[PDB]
Amino acid sequence: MWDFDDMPPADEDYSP
Amino acid sequence: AKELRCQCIKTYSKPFHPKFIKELRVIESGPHCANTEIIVKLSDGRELCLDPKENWVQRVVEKFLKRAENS
Amino acid sequence: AKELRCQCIKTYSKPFHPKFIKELRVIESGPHCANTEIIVKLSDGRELCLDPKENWVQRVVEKFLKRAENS
Repeated sequence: MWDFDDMPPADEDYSP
Repeated sequence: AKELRCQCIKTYSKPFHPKFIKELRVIESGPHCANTEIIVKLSDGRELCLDPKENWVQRVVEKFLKRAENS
Repeated sequence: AKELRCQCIKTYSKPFHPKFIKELRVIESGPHCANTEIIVKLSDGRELCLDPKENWVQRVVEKFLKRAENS
């Protein structure tokens, strides 16, 4: 259970 | 030849981290974009678009290159 | 989980100019490759693989970044 010391998207309209 | 949008529809200002990046993608001004856009595959399982206009982007991205090169 | 080949099995043994490069692609060691491979895409709609082991590759590729950034 390794911690992710941050983060990634909290929205989504980025699909090239 | 009528209307073409850039590959990066938008960018996202949240300071991300290289830990999540496994694949990098850079597309220079094309017949759809008259500029430059940094793109990146997110480990979540999708794509994401960064803005080279942010300093943290030049850093997390720089580390990816230094990491994939040292590997 | 049996057998996976790297995204790039061969490379290009002929130095060229970024003038033909419009899109860059870099994939770090993945579940299929335990190293690093710098892929690229030519405007002609083609895709090849370069070997970072060659100095001319670090140059033509470096120019692409300096060109897409200055753009």
